[PDB]
Order: sequence, then C-alpha cells, then structure tokens
Amino acid sequence: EADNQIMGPSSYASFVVRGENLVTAVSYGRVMRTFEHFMARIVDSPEKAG
Amino acid sequence: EADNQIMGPSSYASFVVRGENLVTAVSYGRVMRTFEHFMARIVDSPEKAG
Repeated sequence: EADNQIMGPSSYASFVVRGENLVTAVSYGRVMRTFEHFMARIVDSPEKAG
Repeated sequence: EADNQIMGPSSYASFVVRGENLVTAVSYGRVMRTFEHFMARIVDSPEKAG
C-alpha cells in the first residue's frame, strides 16, 4: 500500500426542509433541493450565466 | 335617496407574481395568492390559533 488512511467526511451532511421549502411542502407537496439557490438564480440575478 | 354616491375604490387592487411566487411559477406551475400570508402562517408561529 501507498497509504494506510484516507480523509473523508466525519458526519452525514444535513439536508433539511427549510422554511420556504416547508411552505411549498405543505401547499403543493413538491420540495426542491436548494430553494434559496433557486431564488438567487431566478429572482436575484437571472442573467448571470452560471 | 338617503345617499347620492357611494365611496368605493378607485383602482384595481394589484397582484402580480412577485419574487417568492416566481420560483414555484417556473419549477411547478403552481402560483398561490399571498405567499407572504402562507409564510406568515405555517413558518412564523404555526401555533397561532387562526
């Protein structure tokens, strides 16, 4: 072997239902991953070619 | 007649798809009326007896 250990994530990443996600969860029942990121890509700077 | 005119509204009470509804407009095609009311209900104090 060239190594005996590898670094990595220690705990599971927490992806939780946030608040605007909770609103669209109750109303229509369809939750996206990153709702604030969709807001930043749509209603803040839509012309920004990401 | 007890009155000759009635004091009524002068313009249409406007409502357009603003920022927070627009994400649900594009991703779902599900726009609600007064998204701010739903966010004030089921996010900030859902314990509030309506």
